[PDB]
Amino acid sequence: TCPNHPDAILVEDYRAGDMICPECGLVVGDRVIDLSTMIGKGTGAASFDEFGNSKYQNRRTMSSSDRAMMNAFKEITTMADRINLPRNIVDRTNNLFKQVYEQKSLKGRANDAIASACLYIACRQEGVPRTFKEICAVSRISKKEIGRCFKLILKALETSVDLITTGDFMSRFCSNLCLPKQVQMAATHIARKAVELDLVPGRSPISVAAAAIYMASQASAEKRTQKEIGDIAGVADVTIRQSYRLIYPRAPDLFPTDFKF
Amino acid sequence: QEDSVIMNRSAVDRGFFRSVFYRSYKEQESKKGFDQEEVFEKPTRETC
Amino acid sequence: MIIPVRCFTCGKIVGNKWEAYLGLLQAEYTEGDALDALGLKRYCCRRMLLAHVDLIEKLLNYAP
Ligand SMILES: [Zn+2]
Ligand SMILES: [Zn+2]
Repeated sequence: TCPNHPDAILVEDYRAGDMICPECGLVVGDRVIDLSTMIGKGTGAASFDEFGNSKYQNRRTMSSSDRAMMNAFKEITTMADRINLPRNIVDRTNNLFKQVYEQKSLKGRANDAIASACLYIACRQEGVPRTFKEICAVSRISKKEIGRCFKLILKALETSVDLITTGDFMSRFCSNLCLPKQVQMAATHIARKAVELDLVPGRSPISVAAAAIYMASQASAEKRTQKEIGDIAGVADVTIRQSYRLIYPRAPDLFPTDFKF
Repeated sequence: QEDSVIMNRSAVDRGFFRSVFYRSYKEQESKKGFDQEEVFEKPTRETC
Repeated sequence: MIIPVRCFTCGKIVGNKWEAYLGLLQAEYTEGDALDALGLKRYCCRRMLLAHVDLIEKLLNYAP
């Protein structure tokens, strides 16, 4: 906006305090620059009525939709703190919840269902997915409702999510089972080889992941029982035996180069 | 005079009371919000 | 953190005289005789060798 120089950008000098031209040094503009309330408790007793009650208190109207969003965010925070999620996933969950709530398509379902569905979406989109059963453990909602709500969120908000692979769950399962790094690497190699070689058509990745856990567990000094595997994975012991008896042939090929048998 | 010190320039040249002052500046990528992300990249004058 | 190369006051080289001084403490000599075995006549260099801390040996314990 420099005179005598049409179409000239002005360098803003936050130290010298001016707006300055890189052809002639003129200055345009002499200097540079740079909803509610709460009513608390009364201090003096002069505000109290004959029955007390202080006569002056916060009405806290703040619309209905803002109240719904605030309760939903409280539910998201107290849900994600239980499995100890980092706050980036919480903020992404809040972003998805606000987009869904302003999309105005899922009024017919409990806000808590949309909340846990957005938690699942945000856990998926960071490359650290949780299982549906892990979300169901820290939520008051059945697996059917969260599945249907997840199906409606992906249909409505028009986004694509990456398909889960077995290797994402391996670190959480081994670490929560307190297994060392060699067990981690061996189990991940077993899971990825079993996926790629095609022993398991249409099997869920959670079952073969826990099967790889059982592989790496029943080959070293430390050993884990079927019940512990089902406790940490959520898959039933029958499903572990199904995956065991179907993965057991061609065992040395699935193992890595060295494991110290 | 009046609580002041004369110092040896040659001594200071030889390491007398020489010291360093580490300052650390901390910045995080706060991608909270709808589309208010701030990715770490070299800012060219074309965009930004 | 480490022994200075030169004495601050005079300018005599005292960088090379740390290790041998420690050797003279490992050879059960008193500190005064250990200083006198190095030629540190003026008390500035005796201040240098006598009142120095080898904090670099502490810093070397940490992984690089
Ligand atoms: Zn101009
Ligand atoms: Zn000296």
